[PDB]
Amino acid sequence: MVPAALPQLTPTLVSLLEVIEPEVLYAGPDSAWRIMTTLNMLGGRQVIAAVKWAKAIPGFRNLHLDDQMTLLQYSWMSLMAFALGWRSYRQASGNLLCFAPDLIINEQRMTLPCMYDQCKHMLFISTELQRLQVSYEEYLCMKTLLLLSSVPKEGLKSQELFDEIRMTYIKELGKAIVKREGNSSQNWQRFYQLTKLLDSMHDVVENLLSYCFQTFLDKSMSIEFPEMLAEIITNQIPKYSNGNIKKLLFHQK
Amino acid sequence: ENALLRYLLD
Ligand SMILES: C[C@@H]1C[C@H]2[C@@H]3CCC4=CC(=O)C=C[C@]4(C)[C@@]3(F)[C@@H](O)C[C@]2(C)[C@@]1(O)C(=O)CO
Repeated sequence: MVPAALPQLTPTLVSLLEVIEPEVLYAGPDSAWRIMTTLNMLGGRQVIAAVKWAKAIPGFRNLHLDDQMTLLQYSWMSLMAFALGWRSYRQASGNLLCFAPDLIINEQRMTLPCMYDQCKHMLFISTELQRLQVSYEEYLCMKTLLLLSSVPKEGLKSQELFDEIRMTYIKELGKAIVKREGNSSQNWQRFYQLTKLLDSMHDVVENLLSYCFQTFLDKSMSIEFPEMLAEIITNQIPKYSNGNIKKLLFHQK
Repeated sequence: ENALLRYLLD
């Protein structure tokens, strides 16, 4: 028994990331066509929550408005897929996609026709967070980095500020790793491993956007998307297809 | 064009 109180915020970026992280949404089917539509409807709500989150990230609102909109359009799938991997990893109940507490997709549904090829890519993130035993603090830092990982080939209007902000979260990820109390050698190796995982998110996202864009465009397929998601995808596609989305990588590849 | 995203961001 303790009184009602808000936990103590400290002067560190990760303490702030923890307070601004949105609460997990509840969603509120045995056919791939129906499952897909349902996932999209959830996704639109999660994306609205993500925009509100990004505006709270120290430095973000100081970027030109066009910069903010572009970063969100380029990175939303990465942010949604990484958070899905996290919820699924933290479920610790086997190969299961935890879209929401009331919307879990088990092995049986993941193997329905038309589902496996898309679910396997989402599951990959989960198994990687699990293999590396990623901590909540590391996850919050990495998730922020995904918002700052895809830029226009021609550069942002607020390029210098963006670079500074990005470096701030790269260091914060380094502090989250150090905090686990491994030795110097383990710290170096872990930074390597987590930055490799960040880089691998670009490939995951390419696989997901392929489904996103095709299902959105083929109106005959009758897969529905909410308004917010529809508007973003509508604006993203031209940039994506024109090869304008530059992926920032930690490793040469 | 991006009215919804713009609104949310303002
Ligand atoms: C394979 C793609 C990638 C899928 C997305 C992967 C990331 C995600 C995590 C969520 O917690 C809720 C919705 C989303 C944001 C999503 F799961 C739904 O939107 C449907 C999605 C676009 C997809 O299944 C569709 O193209 C079906 O139309």
